[PDB]
Amino acid sequence: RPADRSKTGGWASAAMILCIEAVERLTTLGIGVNLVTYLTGTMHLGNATAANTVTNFLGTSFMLCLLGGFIADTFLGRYLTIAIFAAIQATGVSILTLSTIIPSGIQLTVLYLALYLTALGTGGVKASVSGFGSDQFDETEPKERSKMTYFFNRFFFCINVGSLLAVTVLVYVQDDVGRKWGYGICAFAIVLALSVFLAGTNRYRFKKLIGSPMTQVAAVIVAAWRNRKLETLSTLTDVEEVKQIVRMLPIWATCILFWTVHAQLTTLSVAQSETLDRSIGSFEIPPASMAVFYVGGLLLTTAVYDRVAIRLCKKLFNYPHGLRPLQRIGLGLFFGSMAMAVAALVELKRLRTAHAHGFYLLIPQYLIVGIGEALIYTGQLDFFLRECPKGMKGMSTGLLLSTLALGFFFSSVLVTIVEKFTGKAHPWIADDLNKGRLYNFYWLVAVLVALNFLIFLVFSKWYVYKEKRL
Amino acid sequence: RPADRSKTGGWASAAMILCIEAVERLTTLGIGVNLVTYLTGTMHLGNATAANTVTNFLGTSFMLCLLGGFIADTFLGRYLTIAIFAAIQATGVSILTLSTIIPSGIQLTVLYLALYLTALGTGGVKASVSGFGSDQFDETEPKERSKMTYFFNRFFFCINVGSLLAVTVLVYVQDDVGRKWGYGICAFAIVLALSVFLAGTNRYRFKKLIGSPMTQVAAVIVAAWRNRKLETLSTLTDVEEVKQIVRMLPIWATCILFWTVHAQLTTLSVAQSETLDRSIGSFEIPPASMAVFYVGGLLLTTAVYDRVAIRLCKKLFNYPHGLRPLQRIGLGLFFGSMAMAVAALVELKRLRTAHAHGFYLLIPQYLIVGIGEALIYTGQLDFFLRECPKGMKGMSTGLLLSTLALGFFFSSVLVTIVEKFTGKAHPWIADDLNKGRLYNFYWLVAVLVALNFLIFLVFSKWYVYKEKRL
Repeated sequence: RPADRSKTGGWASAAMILCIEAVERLTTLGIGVNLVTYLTGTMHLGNATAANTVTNFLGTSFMLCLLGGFIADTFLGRYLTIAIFAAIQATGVSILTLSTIIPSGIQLTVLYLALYLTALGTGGVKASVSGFGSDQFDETEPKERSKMTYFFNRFFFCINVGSLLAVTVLVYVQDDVGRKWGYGICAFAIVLALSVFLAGTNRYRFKKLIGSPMTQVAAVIVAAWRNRKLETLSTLTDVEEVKQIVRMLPIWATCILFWTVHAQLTTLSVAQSETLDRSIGSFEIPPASMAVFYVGGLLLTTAVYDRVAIRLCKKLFNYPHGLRPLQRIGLGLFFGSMAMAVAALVELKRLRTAHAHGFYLLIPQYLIVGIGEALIYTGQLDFFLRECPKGMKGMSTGLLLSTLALGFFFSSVLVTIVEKFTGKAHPWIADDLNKGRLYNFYWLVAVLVALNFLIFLVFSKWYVYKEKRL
Repeated sequence: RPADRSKTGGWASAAMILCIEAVERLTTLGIGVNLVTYLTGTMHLGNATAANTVTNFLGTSFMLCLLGGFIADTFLGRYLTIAIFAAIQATGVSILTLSTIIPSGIQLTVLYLALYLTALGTGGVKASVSGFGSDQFDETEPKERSKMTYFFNRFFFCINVGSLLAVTVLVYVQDDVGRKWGYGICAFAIVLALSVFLAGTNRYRFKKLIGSPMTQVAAVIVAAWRNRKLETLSTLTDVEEVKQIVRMLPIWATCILFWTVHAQLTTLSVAQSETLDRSIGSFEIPPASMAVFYVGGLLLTTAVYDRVAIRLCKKLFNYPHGLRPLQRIGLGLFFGSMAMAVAALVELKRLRTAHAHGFYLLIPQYLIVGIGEALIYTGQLDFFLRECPKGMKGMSTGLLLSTLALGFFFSSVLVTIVEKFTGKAHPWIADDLNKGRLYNFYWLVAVLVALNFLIFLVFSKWYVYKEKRL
C-alpha cells in the first residue's frame, strides 16, 4: 500500500490482467455472433424479433463501455471496475448457461436479464482492463518500453487467433455439440480469469487518475443554461476547447451508418446462411461461422495495408501513414453501402430460384464489410488523437463507442420501421425468409449508407475550410 | 478510500458481505458431509482410503483457515481476502462440477486439485467475512449495537436452518438428482455472492487492522535460538504473556480427540448408512442424511442449554453462566467416547446379523456427538476469552482451528496405522463392511478418547493450581 518498487510492480500487470479482456473478447463474438441462431430455433422467435433483440444487447454493451471508463476514472479506481464488472459478467453469463438447461413468459425474462447483464459486465470490464494492464509506463522508460510495447503486440496479434476461434469452434460447439458447453466454457473461462486477476493484487501498482472531457464539458453546459437570463481564463481557454469537440459531430454522426451495415452481418446475414447449402464433404460448417470471412477481411486488410502504406506515401507524398485521417473513414463508408448492395443482388440470385421449385454466395458480402471496417475504425481512431487538443486526447474513445452503439440502435429502428410499413401480407424480413421479399431491406440500408456518404463527402469539404482556420 | 460517513457505511455492510458466509457454510456441509458417498460409488475407491482423504481435506479447510486469518490481518486487507478467496472457491468448486461432467489417474489429480483448491478458498473467506461484516462499530454505539447485535442473532439462526437443509435437501440432490446439480448450484451460489459482495464496495469501511499473536509468538521463538550462547519490557511482559499461552496446550491438545469422533461420524458412519435399512415407506432416505441427527443434536442442545442455564446456576452458585469454563469440556469428552462405544455396540447388533444370512440404529451415535459437541465447543471457546489477556483475546480462535484441523488429520493417521497393522486377511475397515471387522475400530477410538478424558482430568487438577498461583 505505500509507493513504487522495481522489484514488485511488474509484468503481472501485463500478464495476469488482460486475460479478462482476452476472455471478454472470446465471449462477445462467441455469444454476440451467435445468439440470433439460438433465439431463432432454441428459444423460437421470429426473424424480425431476434435481430432487433440482438442489436439492442450489442449496442447496450458499447453504451455501457462509455460509462464504464467514466466510472473507472471519476470514481473508486480502475482495479475495482475490473473486479466488479468481470464478476458481474460471470454472474450474467453463468445464468445464460442456466437458461440452456433448467426448464417463454418467465424464461425470456431470465434470458433477457443474463443477456443485458453480460453486456453490463462486458461493458465495464472492457473499458478498464486494457487501460489498467498497460500500467507499465515509467518516466523515460528504463528498458520497460521494449517489453511493454512488445508484450501488447504479442497479446494483440494473440487475441486475433482467439477471435477467429470464437467464430469457428465456439460456434461449432454451440450449433453441433450444445449450448450448455458453448456458454458453459465462456462462463468457466471468466471465473477462472477473474480469480487469477484478483490473486495478482501485489504484483500490480494502481495509479491515481481523473477522467474528462465529460466533467469539463458538463460544467460548460451548466454555464450556458444558468446564464440564459443574460441573453475568466476558463472562458478564454476551457470554453473555446469545448467548441472544438462539436466540430467532430457531422463526421461522428455520419459514421453511425457504418455500424448498422456491420450489425446485419451479425444477425440478418446468418438467417441467409442457415437457409442455404451447408454441407462440405462429410462434415458441415455452422451458419454463424461465415463471420470468419468478415474476421479474415479485417486481419488481411490490416496486414496488407501495414506493408502497402510507404509505397502509397512515396508515390503520393504524405507525413506519417498512408492518408488515414479523413479519407480512411470515407473509403469504409463507400465499402459500407457496397456490401449492402452486393447482398441485395446476392439475395435476388437465389430467392428467385426458390420460387421456381449457397455457402459461396455470402462470402463476398461478409468480406466487403471486413475490408471497409479495418479502414473506418483506424480512420475514426486516428482522428481525434490528431484532431483534438492534448487535454482531451484518448478521452475521445467514446466518440468511437458512441458511433457503434447508435449504429446498432439505428438498425433496430430501421428493422421495426419496415415491420409496420410493409406488414403483414408480404413483409421483407419475413418469418420464412423465402416467403417474403427481404432484398428490399438492403435497398433501404445500402441507399441510406450511399446518400449518407454523399453528405459526409460534403462535410469534409466544409471542415478543411471551417476547422482549418482555428 | 477517504473517511467514514453515517449516511453510507451501514446495513449494506451487514447484508451483501455476510451473504458469502451463508454460501460458504451451505457449501462446506453439503459438499463435505457427502464426498465419501461420491468417492465410494461414483469415483470407485475403498472405504478405508476415501475416509482418509476426506479428513485431510476437511482438516485443511480449518488449517487454511489459520493461515487465511493471519494473511488477511498481516497483509493487503480483509476485503481483499474476502474478494480473492471467494473467487478461489468459485473456481475450486466449479472444477469439482467439471469433474462430475467432462470425462482415474488424471481424473483424481483434477478432483484432489479442485477439492484442496476449494479448501484454500473456503479457509480464507470463512476467516474474514464475519470479521468484516461486523464493521458497524462506533465509539459508544449510537443505536448500532441494537440493530447490529439483532442482525448477528437474526443471521445466526438463519444459517442454522441452512446447515439443517445442507444435510437434508442438498444431499438428496447429490445422491438422487445427480451431483452435477448438487455441486453445480454450490458454485452458482458463490459467483453470484461474490459479485454482490463487490456491488456494495461503497457502503464498506475498511479499518486499520493489526495481526498477531504469531508475529509476537515468532519473535519470542526467534529469540530462543539466538540466545543459545547466553545459556526491556518485552522480556518483563511479552515473553511473560507468551509463556501463559503454552499453559493452554495440555487442555487444547486434549480436545483434538473429540473432533476425531466427529470425523468418523462423517466418514465410516456414511458407509454404514448406505449398507443398512434405507426404505421409509414409499420414498427413501439418503445415506449421508443421517448428519441431520448431529445437526439437530447441536441445535436442540444450544436451545435447551440457554433456557436451563440460570436453573443450574441457581442450584449451584456461579458467576456469569452455569459452570462452562473447563467442566463443560469434560462433559463433551465423556459424550465423545459414549458415541463411538454406542456405534461399536450397534455394529455387533447387526453386522453379526449379516453373516448369519437398520436406519434407527445410526440415529443415537449422531445425537450423542451433536450434544457432546455443543458443550465441548462453547467450553473450548469460553476458555481463552477469560484465561488470556485482552491483547491476545479472540487471537485464541487459532487454538480452536488447530484443534479441528489436527483432530480430523488425526483420523487419517489413525486409520493409516490400523490399515497397515491389521490387514489384509481380515482388516477392520474394509470395502465390504459386512466382511471387515470394524466394530473394534470404534472401541480403539472409544478407548483412546477414554484415556484422553483421564489425561484431561489430571491436567485440569493442575490448571486450577499452576495457573491460579499467579
